[PDB]
Amino acid sequence: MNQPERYELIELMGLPKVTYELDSKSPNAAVVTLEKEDHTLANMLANQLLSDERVLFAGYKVPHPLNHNFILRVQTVEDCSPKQVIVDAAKSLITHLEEIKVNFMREWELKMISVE
Amino acid sequence: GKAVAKEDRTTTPYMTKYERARILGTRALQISMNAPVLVDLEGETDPLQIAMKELAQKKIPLLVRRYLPDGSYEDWSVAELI
Amino acid sequence: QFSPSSVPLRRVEEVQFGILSPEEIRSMSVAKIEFPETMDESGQRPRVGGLLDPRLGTIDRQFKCQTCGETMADCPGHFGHIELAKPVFHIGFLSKIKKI
Amino acid sequence: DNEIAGQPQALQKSGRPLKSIRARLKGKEGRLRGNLMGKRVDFSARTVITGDPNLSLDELGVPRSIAKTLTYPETVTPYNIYQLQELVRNGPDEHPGAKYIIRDTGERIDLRYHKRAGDIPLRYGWRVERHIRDGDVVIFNRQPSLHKMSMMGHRIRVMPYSTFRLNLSVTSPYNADFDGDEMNMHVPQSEETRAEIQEITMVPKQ
Amino acid sequence: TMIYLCADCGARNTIQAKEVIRCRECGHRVMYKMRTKRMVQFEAR
Amino acid sequence: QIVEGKRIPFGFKYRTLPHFPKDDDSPESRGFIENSYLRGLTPQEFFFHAMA
Amino acid sequence: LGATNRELINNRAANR
Amino acid sequence: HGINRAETGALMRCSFEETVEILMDAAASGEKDDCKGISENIMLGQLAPMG
Amino acid sequence: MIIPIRCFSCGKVIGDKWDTYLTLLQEDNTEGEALDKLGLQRYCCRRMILTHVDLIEKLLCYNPLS
Amino acid sequence: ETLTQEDCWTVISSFFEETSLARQQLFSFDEFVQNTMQEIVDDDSTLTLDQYAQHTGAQGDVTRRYEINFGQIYLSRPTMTEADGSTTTMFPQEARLRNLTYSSPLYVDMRKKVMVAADSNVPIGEEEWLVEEEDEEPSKVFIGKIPIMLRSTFCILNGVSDSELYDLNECPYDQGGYFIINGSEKVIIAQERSAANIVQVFKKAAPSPIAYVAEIRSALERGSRLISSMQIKLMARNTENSGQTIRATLPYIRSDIPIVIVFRALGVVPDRDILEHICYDPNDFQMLEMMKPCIEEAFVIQDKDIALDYIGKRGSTTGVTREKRLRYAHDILQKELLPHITTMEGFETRKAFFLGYMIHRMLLCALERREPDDRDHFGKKRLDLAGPLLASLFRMLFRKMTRDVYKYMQKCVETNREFNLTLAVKSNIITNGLRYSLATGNWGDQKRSMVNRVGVSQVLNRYTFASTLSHLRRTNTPIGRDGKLAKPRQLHNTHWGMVCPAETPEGQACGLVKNLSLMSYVSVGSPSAPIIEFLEEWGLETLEDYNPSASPNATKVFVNGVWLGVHRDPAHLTETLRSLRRRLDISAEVSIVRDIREKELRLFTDAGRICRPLFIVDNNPNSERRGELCIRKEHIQQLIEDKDRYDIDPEQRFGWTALVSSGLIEYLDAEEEETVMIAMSPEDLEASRQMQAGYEVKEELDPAQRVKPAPNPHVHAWTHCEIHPAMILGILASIIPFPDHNQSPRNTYQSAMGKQAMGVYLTNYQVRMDTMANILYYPQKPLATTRSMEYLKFRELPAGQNAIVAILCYSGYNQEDSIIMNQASIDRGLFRSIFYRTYTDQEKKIGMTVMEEFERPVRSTTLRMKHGTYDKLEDDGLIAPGTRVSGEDIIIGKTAPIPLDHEELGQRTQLHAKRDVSTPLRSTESGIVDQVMVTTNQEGLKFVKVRMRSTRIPQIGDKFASRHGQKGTIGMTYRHEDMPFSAQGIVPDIIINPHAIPSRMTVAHLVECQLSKVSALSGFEGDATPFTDVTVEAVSKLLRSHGFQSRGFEVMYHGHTGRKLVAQVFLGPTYYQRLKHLVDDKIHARARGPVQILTRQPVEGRSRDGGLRFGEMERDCQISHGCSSVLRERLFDCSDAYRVIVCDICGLIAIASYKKDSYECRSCQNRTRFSQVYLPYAAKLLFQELMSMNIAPRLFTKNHK
Amino acid sequence: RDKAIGATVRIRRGPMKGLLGVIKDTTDANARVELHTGNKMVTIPKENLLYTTKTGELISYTEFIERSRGIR
RNA sequence: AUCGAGAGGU
Repeated sequence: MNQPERYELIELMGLPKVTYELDSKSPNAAVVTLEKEDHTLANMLANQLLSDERVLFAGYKVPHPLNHNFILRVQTVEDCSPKQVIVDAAKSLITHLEEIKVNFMREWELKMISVE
Repeated sequence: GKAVAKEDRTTTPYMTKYERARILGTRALQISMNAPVLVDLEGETDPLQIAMKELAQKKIPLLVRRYLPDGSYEDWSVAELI
Repeated sequence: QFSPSSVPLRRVEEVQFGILSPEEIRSMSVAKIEFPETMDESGQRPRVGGLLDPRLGTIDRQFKCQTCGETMADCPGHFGHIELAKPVFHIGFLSKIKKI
Repeated sequence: DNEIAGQPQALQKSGRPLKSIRARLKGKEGRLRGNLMGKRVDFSARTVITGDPNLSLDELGVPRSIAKTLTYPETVTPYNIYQLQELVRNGPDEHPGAKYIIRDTGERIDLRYHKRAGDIPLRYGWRVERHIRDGDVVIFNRQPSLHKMSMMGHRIRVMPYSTFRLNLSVTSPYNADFDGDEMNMHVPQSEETRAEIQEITMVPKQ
Repeated sequence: TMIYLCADCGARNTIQAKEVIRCRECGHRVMYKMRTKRMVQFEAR
Repeated sequence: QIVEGKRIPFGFKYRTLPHFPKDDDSPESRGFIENSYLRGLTPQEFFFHAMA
Repeated sequence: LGATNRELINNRAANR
Repeated sequence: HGINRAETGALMRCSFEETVEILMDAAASGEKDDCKGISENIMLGQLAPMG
Repeated sequence: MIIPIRCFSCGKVIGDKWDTYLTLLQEDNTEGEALDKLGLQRYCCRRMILTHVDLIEKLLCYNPLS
Repeated sequence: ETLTQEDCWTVISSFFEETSLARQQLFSFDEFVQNTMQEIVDDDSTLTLDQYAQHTGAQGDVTRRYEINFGQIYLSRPTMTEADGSTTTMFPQEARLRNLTYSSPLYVDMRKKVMVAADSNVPIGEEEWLVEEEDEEPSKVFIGKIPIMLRSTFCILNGVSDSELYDLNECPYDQGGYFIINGSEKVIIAQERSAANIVQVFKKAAPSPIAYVAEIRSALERGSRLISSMQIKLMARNTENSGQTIRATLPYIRSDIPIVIVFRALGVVPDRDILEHICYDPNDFQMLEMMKPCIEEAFVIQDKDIALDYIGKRGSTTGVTREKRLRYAHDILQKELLPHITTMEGFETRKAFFLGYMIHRMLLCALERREPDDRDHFGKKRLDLAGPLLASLFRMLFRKMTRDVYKYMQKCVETNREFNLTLAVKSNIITNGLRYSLATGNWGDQKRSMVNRVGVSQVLNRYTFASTLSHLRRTNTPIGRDGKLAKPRQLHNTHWGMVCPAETPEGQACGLVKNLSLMSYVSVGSPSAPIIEFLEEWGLETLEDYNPSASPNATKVFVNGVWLGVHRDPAHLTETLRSLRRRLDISAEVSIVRDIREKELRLFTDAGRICRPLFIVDNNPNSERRGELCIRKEHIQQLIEDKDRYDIDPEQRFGWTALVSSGLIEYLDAEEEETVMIAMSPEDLEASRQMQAGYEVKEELDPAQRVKPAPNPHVHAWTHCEIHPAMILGILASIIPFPDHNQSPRNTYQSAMGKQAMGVYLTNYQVRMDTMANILYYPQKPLATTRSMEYLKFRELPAGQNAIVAILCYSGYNQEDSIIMNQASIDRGLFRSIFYRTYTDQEKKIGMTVMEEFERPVRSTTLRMKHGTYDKLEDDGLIAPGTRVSGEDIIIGKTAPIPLDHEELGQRTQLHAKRDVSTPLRSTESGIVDQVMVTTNQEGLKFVKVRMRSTRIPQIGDKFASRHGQKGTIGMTYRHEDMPFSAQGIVPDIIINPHAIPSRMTVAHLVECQLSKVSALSGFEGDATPFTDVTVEAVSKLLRSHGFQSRGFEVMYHGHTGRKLVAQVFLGPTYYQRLKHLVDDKIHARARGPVQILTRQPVEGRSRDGGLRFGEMERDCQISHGCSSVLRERLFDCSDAYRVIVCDICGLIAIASYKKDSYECRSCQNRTRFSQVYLPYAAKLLFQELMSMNIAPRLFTKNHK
Repeated sequence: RDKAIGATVRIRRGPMKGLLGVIKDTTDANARVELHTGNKMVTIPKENLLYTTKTGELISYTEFIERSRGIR
């Protein structure tokens, strides 16, 4: 009776998909809230960010399992912005996944040809 | 019941926790019923928070009539209580 | 909250226990109770002087008590009295009566 | 008195002893132990308890349905008239909303059965029974209540699902665990009671 | 008017106003109502 | 295994179960479980532990 | 008795 | 035996195990209750004079 | 009742193997061997064929008709 | 040539093939119906009325005698007669549906007779009766209807095959053993009591004036079965009296008679005779020394007549002549003293002998030579089953019916009206009495409800097949459930094999409510006459000729507590009796106990003795198989061969009975277990046998196995051996896997929780319109099973599922006994259930006018219509199957006419003539109308039952439990991607906290998980039977053979990060149970709503929108907090706030009119001085209740100093 | 007395589009609707519901008012 | 609705 509708895991209900705020407590630090997103995006995004030298801090948390969203705090060096490093990491991940895709498809075609 | 003089008062000069709870509740109840607020409001909407901020500035216009076991009593201002 | 009353609201500071005197019971009563019946021959109303005398209070949300004219939510219920044929012992007081 | 020793009981026509006045006044279920020193109370919920590691020590997680049922009678003043108007607009079925409006004369407007509930301007001195919302103060307890620490104050967090969720470290004062225990929640209905719960009874103060 | 099913036969019996509930091929005094005509929709989750 | 502060009582005549002889004060007869929960209780030990 | 019970069960329609 | 022997208010004592007997004794003696206890004020619905 | 369509844990479709499982059992195959021949490698997927009880068949015996 | 555990389970399988789990109920009821009813009828067969000739002065006065003889009873099969008068055979399912008692009518042959006194001048009682008129043949007369126990020999389902059970809508798994009363199933709970005809000596505790008491509860074998009880009290030493006096408390005597006086009343006047009766050894001086004081006390009476006068003066009647007193004393001494010994003339010698025996026993306990008796020894207690109880009830009801018939005779004779046999009997007596006792459980007459026993009949528990099996085998000890007497509650030593050690409820009824073990047999009783005849012919010396002095070393022989005589060679007698019973020449229920220290040979044949079967060890001196079981391997092979063979006659196969009749199995009760030596298993017998043959009995022992104590060298011969220890458990304790690896309260907790597990309770739940039913979608049989499950049929109708459980700390949402459930597993149907509820309604009627109609009520005519929806009702006032309802939606539309004379304020327009009495759905429930059954009731009025179904999916807050007392609620659900996984991708269904394991020491849970993993991998079923050689080491080797870590650990990866957890997880399948405790069934919130009419406080109950109790302890907690306003709000503003006006002069509530604002006190003539008091309504009610007792509680608002 | 209450309806637009139900209650703006599945209970704007007629047709809200007015 | 009985929960 008090169940939430499962579509609430995928529907924004008017919420913004991405929220970006500047962390005032720390310099060059920002908090990015992603709604209806979970560890799938957050884990890889934070790992890619930490592959970057301009990123001093990169962490994420899911405040409650009963809310589908996650917060990502990123702090960069003075010469760069958190938004730019986040975008660069996202673009790099997109490219990486693209090679994963292309090489998987090529190997699958080769293997199927071998089957025949 | 005889009122004790201000100089003769022997009870504690501090606000007791029960006195603090009663004072905050009474002032909040009076505020909720449109009692004039004796402190500047920064947009607070809860009467209890308004009463708390009045207390911090000792702006609650209330007394405590502490009764001694024999029936004599002492009136303490919420402002003068520590 | 309750319906308005002009009588001032006061705190009870004293519960004085006692025994109701026969004169107190007779005077404080609003209806003398004589008939064992509750309902009447007509049935549309209880027996006047039975055990549901309208002067004795209202338990029907419909009507208003004759004694006070108030609804069932404001009538506290009034007391009748039975005139016994001859006095009987109060079982609660039997030991005290014996001692006296 | 129908429990006289050495006398025959005044039986019922169904072969049962009559309920004498002494029996009405006597016992745990009598007036003075079942109706005066103890009572059934309004504005109280009860349900199973589960654990929430993400709750604050002083927070109680309350189901949405219970939050919709229980209400707090907040008085309308110049300081809350706008938010109270918004809550009245939301209605008894949308949380956070409101269920009743109490006028100056005492008449009780039911917002469900009032055809145009949302279009009622509020006037100072009225009251709005608004759904209990996040951060409200409630008494929370388990039975048996063996000591003071079995009734403590908590701040509400209205949240899905039907269990009362509470911090793990608060189980010990309640002697509670999540194998089936049920706990009770009482909603204070006045500013004085709220002040007392918040200033004396709250979990951190305990 | 109302059709019921003989709890033994399952046969359609058209009982009328104030008639003994009995089965006319099976004498059974227990019958069941028939599925409503309203729309019945269930989500498969 | 201790029942009312004492070893398993002689509920039969001078024995705890019909599986021992009369007047057996040995540890096994009176409710001493030398097994562990991992290893398992024998039926007599199971009954004595149930009594406790 | 078993045979009688069988007879009574099977013919409950006829014996009714 | 000990609690009800105490010279407390009638209502406070009748709230413990001897209700009708204690009330009958209080009535018989014409007893008077100060309403200074907790049980009495709670029964009468007044703010208890304690705490 | 009736064999579930998918496994509770693995989500593998088992509702199309109950008849095959029974037929394998009829051919002098142990339950383990039969489950192996059905390609049920995860013990979570195996438990549901192993421990299924077919109450549908018993519920079908109370047919109002013959 | 040694018996194996497989052979033991073949023997147990044969036992359960020939024995049903409801066998005790069924056999007790069969005994009552077949035999006991006829005996009850015979014991009051004749009714005689003597019409003497009143001296009216008219010639023709002749005395007459009228006689009615009750003959044989005939019980037909259950039938129903309808409103139209048609009579048909009734079937159990139709009875359940239409709310009919499933009872069979009973007829009795009555014959009438009229005789004329030969001469009317003869003194009363001496008239010679001449046969005047006699009925040529008897009249078969219907006297009542006896409820018939289901599946009993008189039920329509007896001897009926499975296919015909389906045709009747009956579950083949149902075992019967209950009654259908007004549609509801009722089971009779066995009632425990202390045995009759046994002498028990009890030491009274100081400072009681009595030191010891010997009590016998004497009962006639069949003559009302228990009337008289006697006591023999020894009085405590007093500083005034140097000796202790023995006084006999007898029925109908107001004082305790000194024992010597009652001896003299029996004719044993000389002191030497009395002390020969009591002190069988003249040389023993302590006994005689203790008897001397009572002789001193009783010298004033030296003759039988004076003793009888002394007894009579102390009778209940005072102011009577000496002759009548002496007659009364002799009548008491003959009839009301030890009636079980005898009640006929000339038997004072035997009663004196038994009284001396009782005194000797009591003084043996007073000399501290023997220990007092144990009131809780199980061999001294009897279980009354449905048979004996229904027998007592029927005896009472038949006596009442015969009293009615006699009153009819008297009334007809007085008015000279013709006497008709059919009109004489009020058949409603027996029918209504049996129906009422079985329906309410109040056991006895309707008019003695308080004095009657209660709870003898309980609604059968249809929550799970195992719960029903348990309920059919439940015993209740009627001890005070509030008095704290731990001894009756404790598990006694003698409970071994008779009662389940584990299954007992927690709480007040802990230890008092018990459950029979699997193989425990309760005796139904057999005649004692054949046994007495065999004793007499084999050399029993009667008690009349017995002289203790001549034979002091001879052994007393008892039968059913009656000292029949003395035997000189009791060993040979006992062997002969045991041999006869081992051939079934004697009934197998007969207890043959030879007490060697007490020189007794007690025989028992009565009903209520719990027995259990045991192997017999060959002990014959010349046998070649000393110390080996009588049952060979050949007999086991015969059991296997005859199990399948169906061409053989059903009654001539080799099965359980063939083992008992062949002398290979023996039933022993607790009394007889005291004289036998029982090996715990055939391997123990063998080990003892080599130990006794000189072999060292030594070998290399698997270190993982249980360690057994070395064979006792002090035991040279075993008399019996147990078939299997696992048989000491009950229905539910037999479902636990490895119960011997758990801490015992965990076994008890599982035995309690297995009743509440959701499963399929009966296969025919579809056609059953039960009030409540919970069904599991996809029940699975456990992977780890006990061999006892085959007989409990848990695999056929299981009540749980095998969930993949990981013991892990994952996110901390499974702490304090919570669990995390996979949400994907829930979505796929894990632990999903169906909830069925049924609402019953029917047409009422009074007089000749029907005042109820199933109709769709209309606003325009029906007054006081509910607020629910009437739009879902059909034209016949009902709701069709398949429709959707919620909350307060009306599912049955019913209206009742209003009298035309009623005028309700004009709200009842001229059109308004009826009132709505419809049936709304429960406010807290919603669902789909599953079914709507329509029929007619016994009275020919319309009768409807509406069954709703509602699917329940597991959610947060729902109770689940393992089979090891590990209960929890769901705290959180995670989806497939978010849960830890293995390298195969196995995701657990449930995650439980590690912290649940250590303190509780439920090692059986871990062993179960490992074994279930092994069985799921290999496909072989896992044997979790207790007391087997299945070790954790062997299971570990099996698990390692499948490529898994031997102890059940698995490397798991984190779902959130895919990282490999630092700790390895214990992951595997475990059998979990969905419990009937669902959070939505419990969630309740009240703001405001209904109040009680009298106190005006929130009503009780979730279902009725009631408030929660703010009790005494909560008030104390808020007092210690110091929150005065919190208490004022909770107890005044939120419960029963009320206002009154009090008079300031007299302090009494005044007459207040707030409309006119006028207040008055007529007593004081006060109209100006008043006060307004806010108080609870309960306080004003209390004050008015006091004023009703002339107590004036006066409220003064100003200090009247 | 609203004419919508008791009327079978399907959800037109929103995440719960396509679900059947019956209007238990109705405010001026939203209708409280009893869905046939999962014992669900919702509040849906009247404009978001197709209404089922006697002939099996689905009509819009404004069409429902135009039908209820009875003008013709 | 009331009363009584019983089964359960922590």
